[PDB]
Amino acid sequence: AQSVPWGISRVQAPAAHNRGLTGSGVKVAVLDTGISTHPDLNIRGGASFVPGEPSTQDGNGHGTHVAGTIAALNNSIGVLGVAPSAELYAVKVLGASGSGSVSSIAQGLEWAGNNGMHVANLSLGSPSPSATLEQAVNSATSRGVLVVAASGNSGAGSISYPARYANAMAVGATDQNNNRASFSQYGAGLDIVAPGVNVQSTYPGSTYASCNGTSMATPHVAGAAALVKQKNPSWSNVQIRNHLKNTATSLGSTNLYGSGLVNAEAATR
Ligand SMILES: *Cc1ccc(-c2ccc(C)cn2)nc1
Ligand SMILES: [Ca+2]
Repeated sequence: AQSVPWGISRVQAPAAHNRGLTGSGVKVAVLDTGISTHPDLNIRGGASFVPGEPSTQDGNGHGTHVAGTIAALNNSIGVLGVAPSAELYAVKVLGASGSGSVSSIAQGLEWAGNNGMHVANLSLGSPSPSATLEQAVNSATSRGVLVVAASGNSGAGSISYPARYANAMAVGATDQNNNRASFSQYGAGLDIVAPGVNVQSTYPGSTYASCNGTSMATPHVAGAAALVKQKNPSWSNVQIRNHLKNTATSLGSTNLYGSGLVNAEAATR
């Protein structure tokens, strides 16, 4: 039996699916701890930039969880992603510890721009800027990648890098009441929000687990971007980002929420 995590319903992905929009033909890179083989995921390819972890399999869990929110398969098992037919790529930039470097992350972004990715999900960040990372965000953007990044979990009224950069789409987290999750960073540069509390997704060991974080919000938006791209194949990264923002539901505060709650039904109408 398959069940639909609450956040998938909250972003109105099933309405898009009913219109035949699933993310088919859209390439989405998950720049994370890897993605493990799982019966509810279809991993097309990828690369590792973590020395000593030459495989793209996930030794942490976080990247597999993020991947399932984007693209868990629509079938009779497990869960269901926002964009269940997205073409998923495992771009390992963080090790099994959950840590990486700005160089590794930059290499993953360069890979995304050299391999035709439409969307890159970066459920990662840090309070400090990085020239290395910024250059790579800008380069990937110039190659047509929509970079979607988590605002961070410190609870502060400023957001992490790379989400803070103009060429990243910064995603904060909401709860079941459509309030900002207490940990979700907000403020200048925040673009949009999505569910990030009690998010069930795929997890290594061929199982499922629930997590909290702006890391869980981000892939809802990455998946929504893939739905928009399937509907509008000619559109650029900027056009997709703008349309997601323009069709988001206001949550009553730009400071806190950016454009508001992503809405895949309104974005694919
Ligand atoms: C510091 C830290 C620890 C754990 C995580 C995490 C693990 C697993 C899942 C599903 C979500 N988040 N993030 C940051
Ligand atoms: Ca499934």
